[PDB]
Amino acid sequence: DNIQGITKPAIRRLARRGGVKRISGLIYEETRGVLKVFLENVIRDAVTYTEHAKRKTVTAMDVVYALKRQGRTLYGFGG
Amino acid sequence: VLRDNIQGITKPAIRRLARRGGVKRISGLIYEETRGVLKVFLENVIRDAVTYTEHAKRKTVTAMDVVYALKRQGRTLYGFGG
Amino acid sequence: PGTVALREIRRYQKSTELLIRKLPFQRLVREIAQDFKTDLRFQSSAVMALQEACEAYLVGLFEDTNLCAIHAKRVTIMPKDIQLARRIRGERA
Amino acid sequence: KKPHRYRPGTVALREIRRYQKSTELLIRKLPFQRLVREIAQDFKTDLRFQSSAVMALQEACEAYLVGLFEDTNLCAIHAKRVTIMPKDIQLARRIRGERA
Amino acid sequence: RSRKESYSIYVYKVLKQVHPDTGISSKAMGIMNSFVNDIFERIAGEASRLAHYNKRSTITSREIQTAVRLLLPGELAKHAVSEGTKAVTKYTS
Amino acid sequence: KRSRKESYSIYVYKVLKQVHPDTGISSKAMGIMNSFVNDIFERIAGEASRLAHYNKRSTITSREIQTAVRLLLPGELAKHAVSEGTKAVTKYTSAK
Amino acid sequence: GLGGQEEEEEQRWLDALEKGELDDNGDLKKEINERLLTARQRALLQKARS
Amino acid sequence: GKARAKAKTRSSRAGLQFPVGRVHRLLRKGNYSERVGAGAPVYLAAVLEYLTAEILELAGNAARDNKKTRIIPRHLQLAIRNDEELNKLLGRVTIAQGGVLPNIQAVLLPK
Amino acid sequence: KAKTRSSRAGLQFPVGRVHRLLRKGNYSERVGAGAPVYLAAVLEYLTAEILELAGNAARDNKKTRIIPRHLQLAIRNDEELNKLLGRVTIAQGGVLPNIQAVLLPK
DNA sequence: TGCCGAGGCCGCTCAATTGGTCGTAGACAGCTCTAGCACCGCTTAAACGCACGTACGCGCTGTCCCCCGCGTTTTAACCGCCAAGGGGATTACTCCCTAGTCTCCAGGCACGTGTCAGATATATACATCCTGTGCATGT
DNA sequence: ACATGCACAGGATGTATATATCTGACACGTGCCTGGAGACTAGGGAGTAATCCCCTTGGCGGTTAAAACGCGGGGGACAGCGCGTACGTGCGTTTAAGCGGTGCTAGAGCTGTCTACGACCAATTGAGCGGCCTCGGCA
Repeated sequence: DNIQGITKPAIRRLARRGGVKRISGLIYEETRGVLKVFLENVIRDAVTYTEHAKRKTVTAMDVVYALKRQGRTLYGFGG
Repeated sequence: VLRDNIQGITKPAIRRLARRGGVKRISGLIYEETRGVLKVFLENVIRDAVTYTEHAKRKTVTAMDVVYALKRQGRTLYGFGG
Repeated sequence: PGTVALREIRRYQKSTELLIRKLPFQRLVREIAQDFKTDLRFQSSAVMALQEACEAYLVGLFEDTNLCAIHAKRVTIMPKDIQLARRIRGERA
Repeated sequence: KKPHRYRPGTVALREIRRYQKSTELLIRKLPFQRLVREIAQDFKTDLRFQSSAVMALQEACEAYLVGLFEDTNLCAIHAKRVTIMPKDIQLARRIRGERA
Repeated sequence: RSRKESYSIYVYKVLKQVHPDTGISSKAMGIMNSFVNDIFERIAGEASRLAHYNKRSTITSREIQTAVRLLLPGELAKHAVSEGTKAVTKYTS
Repeated sequence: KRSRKESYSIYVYKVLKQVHPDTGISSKAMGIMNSFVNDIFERIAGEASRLAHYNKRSTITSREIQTAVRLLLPGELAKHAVSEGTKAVTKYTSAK
Repeated sequence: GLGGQEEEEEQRWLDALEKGELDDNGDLKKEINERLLTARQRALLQKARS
Repeated sequence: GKARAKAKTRSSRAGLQFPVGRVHRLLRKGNYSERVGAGAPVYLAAVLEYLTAEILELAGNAARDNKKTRIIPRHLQLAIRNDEELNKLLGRVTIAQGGVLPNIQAVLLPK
Repeated sequence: KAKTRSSRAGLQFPVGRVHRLLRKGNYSERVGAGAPVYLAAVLEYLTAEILELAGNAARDNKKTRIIPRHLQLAIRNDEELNKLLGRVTIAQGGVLPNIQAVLLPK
């Protein structure tokens, strides 16, 4: 059991930053699935870069490259 | 010569496109916005396509000059080569 | 009423032809291009390639427009839907 | 002062302004770290993580979730609701081409 | 005079390898000669960026294996890697 | 001893000191700037490389980066960027 | 204390929320100063003015 | 000196049908890197060959089940949009004259 | 005595570094002498531009130092920058203060 | 207290969509190349990537304390269902036009070709710049 | 009290200069194919209309979320261990460059067959009246 560490109020906060006024109670356990598949897709690619690089620590570059590949770039971790 | 030729994208043709897309009923406001959306799409593709032709120092737009614009706009098009 | 619309959908999904008339579309491509530069020539293939991209883009938009309408419980598409399907896909704002 | 709880569903807007103004990361770090480690072991056991890389995954996730909710908001408001539901996320995640 | 340099005959030979009865319309040939070329640009571009992301002057079987492992979807990845490793094994003897 | 890293840091800092002389920038914001410069650079050079091949030309050229920066950048940002490129090359080809 | 200066913007933003006078983003309406514009923004806005 | 009669193509040495030589020539001439190791074009040719086998196996089965005997863009579009794997490899492409995968949204159906 | 191609071109950006990277990144087998100058000018222009917006955003928010919020505010306010950066996310950047109009009280 | 209607059910009649048969010419194979130009074998060459190390940095693995997450009940705002109105989208119809076929024109242009010159990559030594660092200092 | 800014040293990088050689700007011939317009055709579209039915709306009732309450657990907070990761080296296998030989991939040709393309037929399937009985109210 680990995904339930994405707490009920954590989803409410993300939704609140996202501008949504009112949240149905079904949202939490569905959204945990969406965050899960998003993390799983970026980790598959990031671990693939790190495996290719022979190292066995996932670097910031391994995840930045995976995110750049998926067209969801981030700036701040040394792009 | 030139004109506002956009009204040549005729109402039945938009209904055909929409019918291939499977929408059952079309509200009559759709047509004049659809022409806007299509014109904006052609503007954005042709803007790039013409600049590839400018860069090649040509005056003739080949099928490659459009396929390359479509590639970089994330709407790749198989069936015209390259 | 309402039955023959579904028969049109079956027909226009079975067949693969161009739905926009060649001459109007060819004139439109020129009448747009002729303010980036004057007197372009378009190779006869290139106008087809623009049309294949256009009809596929429009069909690919009406597809998600349909999903917007059915999500709003009505069946008829409206400008409200096309604005959403663009606004959520990313072409505007 | 005067409104406080006025029209319940309005401390809601006070939370929108708080979490939209500020730049905390809204998921607890240790729970999120346990999530990425206990995901990643399904594909390669005995991985290490750079201590910033897990935060880079977090900031990508919170950006992705925020964007998803903003797109969900549009789907609800379009469907004449101020309340979001799973069916809104199904629309949004379909139209961006991610799910079907 | 001029040359086009096309994949056309290889995909024809591969079609006849899997469906000995079947043919290709030159429009579908144009699709294939686009598709295999687009996949080639993706995989070469990905292997290149991955080699630059390791500051290596070469690209080799392991870089391009990795590019395929990223870029293809689910079961197509492990099947393609099986065919690539069969081929490199049977070539290097 | 581990080798030096590479970044645009002093140049972006110097650029700040010719547009808001009064103002500083956080190392977090420098991390974003140093990422943004590398990303825009990799887009322009990476897309220019395709123009070179589309034309079967061997040289990456000022004549043609000018195309890439009107493809990548939208609208007036493109026109003003092309202006600055034009002015820069005009100084450089005068100075040699 | 000085934290009342940070709270006062939100106090005004709440009074404006009771009134509903907020902009198309739900913010307090705030004035343009054209000295804050870049030459490119000045060009775009001068084109929007024609 | 002297050389072997029909000194064999890299494809035929690999047992592949895709042109390993042309792939190697393209990988250098496209300037993807300054050096391109001898295995890379073999491996890449095998992958392009395998994807080509996969997509044509589906397209021919679709064309046969559509009662035709020649592939046309329609049959490729029907293969690509039926297969959940190729559809997510090919989410960002239009097949010229391919048409669309025939569907009615379930709520539109009568009764 | 040397003089930098940067100062010769009237730029702060490192023209030599740009020329080095345009070779070392494999973008083509040959790089013309004008190409790094022109590219460095565009990088310089965009870097000055994005900072000029961010500096004004920071100064309006009463702060003596630019931090990622002022960059996210800059990038998302001007629609040409937003149209350029539609596929990026800013470290600890937050988002524009948008409330959708229907959610407000009447 | 003898009847016939309302209601259900059966049979043949009948008009729409569907799968199938025919023939002609568009466009595929199947050429023979022929022909030329890639691709390959045989070389010799430089350098890049590999394999072996070890030192030092960055990540695992354990410690305290207040805030946030949880579970609680209350209640009200909202969604979902619904009835009813009436605006507008469909469906059918007629006539006009302009989209398509096609033909032939003639010019504008892409392209191939050959020349040749100035542009750039190569290498080298010199020198100045940018990075890492100590510590002053300002938010 | 930390996160940023400035001065000091140095090593790796940029520039000046020399130097060779081949990219591509250039001029022209060149034949292709595009833009053009004429003439013609009928399938398709614009405007008219009935009339249907959907969407929009006002309104009610049920239930699910916001909300404030109080409780306690678990996230954020710093030590000690050690396994890694980056340099740094020295080595060997790798790949390029090089150029003649000839295998094969192409364009164009001829030439052909045959797929499949429209157009035309022959079903099966749908929904529908003409005939018979009783259940049910009744003179």
